[PDB]
Amino acid sequence: NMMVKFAGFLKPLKKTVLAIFLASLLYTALGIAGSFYIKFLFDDLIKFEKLNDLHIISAGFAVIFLLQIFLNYYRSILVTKLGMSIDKSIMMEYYSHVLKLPMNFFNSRKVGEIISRFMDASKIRQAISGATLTIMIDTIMAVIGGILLYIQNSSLFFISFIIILLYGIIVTVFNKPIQNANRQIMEDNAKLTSALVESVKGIETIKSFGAEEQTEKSTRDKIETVMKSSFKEGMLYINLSSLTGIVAGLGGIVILWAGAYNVIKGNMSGGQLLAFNALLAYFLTPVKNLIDLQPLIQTAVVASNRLGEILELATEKELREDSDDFVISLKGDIEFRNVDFRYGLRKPVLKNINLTIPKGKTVAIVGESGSGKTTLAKLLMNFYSPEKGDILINGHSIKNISLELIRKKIAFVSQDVFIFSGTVKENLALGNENVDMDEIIKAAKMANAHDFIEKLPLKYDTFLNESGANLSEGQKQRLAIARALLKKPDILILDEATSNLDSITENHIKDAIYGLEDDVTVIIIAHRLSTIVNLDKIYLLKDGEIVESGSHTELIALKGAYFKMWKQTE
Amino acid sequence: NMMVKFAGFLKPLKKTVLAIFLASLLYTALGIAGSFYIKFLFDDLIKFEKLNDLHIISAGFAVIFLLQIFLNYYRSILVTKLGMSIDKSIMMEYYSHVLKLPMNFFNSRKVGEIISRFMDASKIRQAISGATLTIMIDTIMAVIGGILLYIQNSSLFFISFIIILLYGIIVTVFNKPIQNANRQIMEDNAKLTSALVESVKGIETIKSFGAEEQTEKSTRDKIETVMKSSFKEGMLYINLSSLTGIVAGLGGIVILWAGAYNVIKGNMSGGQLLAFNALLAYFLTPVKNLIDLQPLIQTAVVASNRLGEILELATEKELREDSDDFVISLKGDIEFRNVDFRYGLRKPVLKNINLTIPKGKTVAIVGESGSGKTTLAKLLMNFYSPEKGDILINGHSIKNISLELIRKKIAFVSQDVFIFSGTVKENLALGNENVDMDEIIKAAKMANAHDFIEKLPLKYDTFLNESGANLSEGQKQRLAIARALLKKPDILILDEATSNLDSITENHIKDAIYGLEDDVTVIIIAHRLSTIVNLDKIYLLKDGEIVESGSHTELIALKGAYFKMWKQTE
Ligand SMILES: Nc1ncnc2c1ncn2[C@@H]1O[C@H](COP(=O)(O)OP(=O)(O)O)[C@@H](O)[C@H]1O
Ligand SMILES: Nc1ncnc2c1ncn2[C@@H]1O[C@H](COP(=O)(O)OP(=O)(O)O)[C@@H](O)[C@H]1O
Ligand SMILES: [Mg+2]
Ligand SMILES: [Mg+2]
Repeated sequence: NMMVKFAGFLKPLKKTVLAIFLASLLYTALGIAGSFYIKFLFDDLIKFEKLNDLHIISAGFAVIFLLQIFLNYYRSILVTKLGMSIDKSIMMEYYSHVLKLPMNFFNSRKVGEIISRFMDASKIRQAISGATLTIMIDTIMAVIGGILLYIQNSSLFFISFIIILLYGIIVTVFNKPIQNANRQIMEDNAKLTSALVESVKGIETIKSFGAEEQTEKSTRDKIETVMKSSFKEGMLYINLSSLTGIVAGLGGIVILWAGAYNVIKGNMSGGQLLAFNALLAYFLTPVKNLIDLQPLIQTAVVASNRLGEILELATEKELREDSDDFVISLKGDIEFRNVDFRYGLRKPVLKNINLTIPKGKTVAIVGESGSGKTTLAKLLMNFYSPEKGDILINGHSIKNISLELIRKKIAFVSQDVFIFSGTVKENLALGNENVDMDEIIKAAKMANAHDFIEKLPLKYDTFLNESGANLSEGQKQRLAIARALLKKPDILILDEATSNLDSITENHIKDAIYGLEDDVTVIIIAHRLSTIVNLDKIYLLKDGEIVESGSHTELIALKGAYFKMWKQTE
Repeated sequence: NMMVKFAGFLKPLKKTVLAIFLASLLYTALGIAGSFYIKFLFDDLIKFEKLNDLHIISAGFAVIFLLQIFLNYYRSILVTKLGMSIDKSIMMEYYSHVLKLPMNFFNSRKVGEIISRFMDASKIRQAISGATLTIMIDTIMAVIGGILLYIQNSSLFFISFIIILLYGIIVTVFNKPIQNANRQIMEDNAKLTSALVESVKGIETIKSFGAEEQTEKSTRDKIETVMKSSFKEGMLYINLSSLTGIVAGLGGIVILWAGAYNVIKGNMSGGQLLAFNALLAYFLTPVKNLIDLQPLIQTAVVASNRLGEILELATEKELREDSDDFVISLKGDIEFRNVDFRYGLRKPVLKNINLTIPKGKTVAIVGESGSGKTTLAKLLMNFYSPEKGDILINGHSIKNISLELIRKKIAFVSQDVFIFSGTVKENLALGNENVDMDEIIKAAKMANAHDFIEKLPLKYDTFLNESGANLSEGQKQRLAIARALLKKPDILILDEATSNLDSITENHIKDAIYGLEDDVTVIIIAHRLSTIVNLDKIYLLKDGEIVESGSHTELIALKGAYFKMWKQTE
């Protein structure tokens, strides 16, 4: 899974990989050659009292070490570049995938959890970094060191092998619980982050009710739990570090003891013993360094696994059934047939809805709060799929239509309006892009928005903050209408789009609505019944079920729920 | 400033530090014996071929090393405990302070930057992180190892001194740009995470308009900027590590060269040279290991500075003047006297407000969207201070009253209702640690919310997820009204709280308001304009000016702007 993903990123880049591998051979060879300095020092130069040869040999070994450092520098640069490319690919893929998940995923999870999942990729960046990724390369290169040590002294070789076996045993034994603890601490920190975002969002309410002390007391338990998980995870490192330190240091003492015994037995002389001890830094220290990074590597593995959970979720388009290519325009009659829907496993929201919106007409959806009108709009726009029944457009199931066409021919003006940080030109031309300014200004004029935008500085270029508060509530709601009309939708849905506008702007928008292009279906969802008295048909929702349908004239003519609503409200 | 905070948190733990210092002191003393071990190996045992002495001495030094490991383990446990305590103290202090910050702070800065600073405080956790402090502890005691080096030899000690000087020079020279690069990368990452948060928040609109690629492209650009900064930091680290490797390796080889020259001259025995070389692991290796972890303290320093940037900001209470203690009840005449307010030198939102609310009456403020009604309400609750004029309650300036009293006797029902994750009982009792169950049920019945609470699976215990996604808008408004009523305030402000309610619930609410103690002033900010006919006084707000004021019949008789609105909306 993730292993295949990493391999795929490495397929295009081979020259760097070949150079990285080949440069490591020179580095290890130079280090091995430079190890013998102490042997040459304690067998010939010191014993025979040679001075000039001492200087020459020292200069040569210093030169060798300089070349070794230069090779290490080159390899480090290449490794850093490779790791950066891989990290960029990983982050880009994760974001591109998370932006295409179904809506129920966003409903189920919280913002903080998704944020924490994303930014945990920084842990992966640390592991793939050049300084770390060098260490494993040395571990693969330790085979040459092992062969050389076996060639030097066979008896001493079966003393470092045992050390590596002990290292591996410790590594597995602490590999399991360390992974468990890192997963636990990541989950706990994700829980902490989510409650912090909620605290920031509702800062106004918290301040108004004086609940700062209560909120910080609530955050204690999450901070305390994070500290407990860290401390429990802390001792797993100390135990690992101490057990490794037992093997590493005591292994050196044992090796020195065995070498002294061999020298006393007249086997290899002291110089070869010192050479063996020094050369051991290219067979054990690379392994010892790698084991010391197991805490950091385990963190990256858990972070990647957590990212893997999201990437395994099927996208919105993947779930969709094969799309019929014979449909290009959503022109016709929108029909609901026994549609039932429930937000998860709770009580049903819509119960046996049967609708028939005539082609190129304006219809109305009215009802009390929480009666499923916005849910009907979302179902028509296919954010959620109906549990039972189907939605037909011109006699064709909405399931058998490409998702892009549905989301491009249908415009939504939600109950709220979301404004992205950028110029007003960018916000108006969201998604469409590459559109003539003549079209944008025409849409803004059509929505009675060209005036207030003209007064503010920079015209269609002023900067807007995240959910720009410098724009009034009515101003933002005018942008959404202009944005919807900008795409020339085939079906227009207005969800409380006339709630914060004066009579003049409402009349202007109505006049624009009655004459966009003709034969365009317009669905208006509103609570003020007075504004909706001049439409073709009106549907009344009563707790997820239509009760009476028709125009305004006959709906008041027959006495019922609509008549009571009209009389009470006016 | 920050370093003083660290010192203040170690004052209680006097005994713990002493144990770490004493245990650390014996650690280095036990660890020095390895040098004497190699000296004895290559000076006496090998030369004279003693076997039993070899075995005995090897066992003794193995025991010495075991004691050293045990002391290191105990010290590491203590260090981890201390680090966890300090970390917890710092992080909670920051969270509390950021919760106490003024309101205008949250308007300028997006949530993304704040959360980014919060979770970049994790690098301080990664920096202390137990074992890291042991390296500084060894470094500060590397002096005692160094002192005997001068006794053992002079020239080699001077060469090691030169090595230390080169370390220090390199550390400073690369210290400065490392801080620069770390600050740059943190800023870029904060921008990236803010963009991600903004993208996730408006996922519905992005999907509706098909703006996935544009958001994806912007995120790609932000990621590229982040990783360009990261690449610069990586090259800086590579250069640092390569220079440190040069100096360390040349230092080791020069130690060997000078020691060999001394041995040839007969200054010291070869065993003494080996002891000196192996003892450098307690004078230089602690220093080099500390320098290797420079990209862990500089990152921590930058993170701490970024947190202190927020911590230096004055809290809401600090900016307030000497609060009068003789005011306990916010009952009287609310008067606005030439109040002028602007949202950060942008434009005059309210100009010369001259308003007076009679004591214990119900007064409604009406106007077009963006006129500044919510701004008036927020001004009355000291979220912002007017740049000109003053607000008086019973003849006393509002800025001269205690902040806690102001926000405890004034209830605000915002246009958007915020529901915190948890039980319904928790949300209804926000701000009050506990009052009673009779009061809560009375308020819920008063606000007509008790009926739909009972229908829930767990009455007053149902778990509301995030922002009450399982609750309708009307239900959320009813909960907010009940929560405001439960406070039992002196001034009640309704900011279009009746927009989503139906006829019967609104009638119940308005009957409940009339049932108050006749001393609770009620301010009703409404947009419907038909919910005002039965109110004491009406203020018409236009372009931040009170143009018309009076009773409903009086205002209609005036045939002014209010009359136009009344005849247009009805
Ligand atoms: N994400 C969700 N999770 C659970 N329930 C939901 C969700 N969205 C809507 N509902 C339920 O659907 C019903 C109708 O909601 P909605 O259509 O948004 O408001 P309205 O009916 O006023 O347009 C509400 O009672 C609400 O409880
Ligand atoms: N946080 C803010 N930052 C900048 N400008 C703001 C902010 N909040 C409101 N404004 C501006 O001040 C005015 C206040 O209008 P507002 O009180 O929201 O009207 P209403 O009371 O009808 O909602 C708006 O025109 C808006 O542009
Ligand atoms: Mg709705
Ligand atoms: Mg308002």
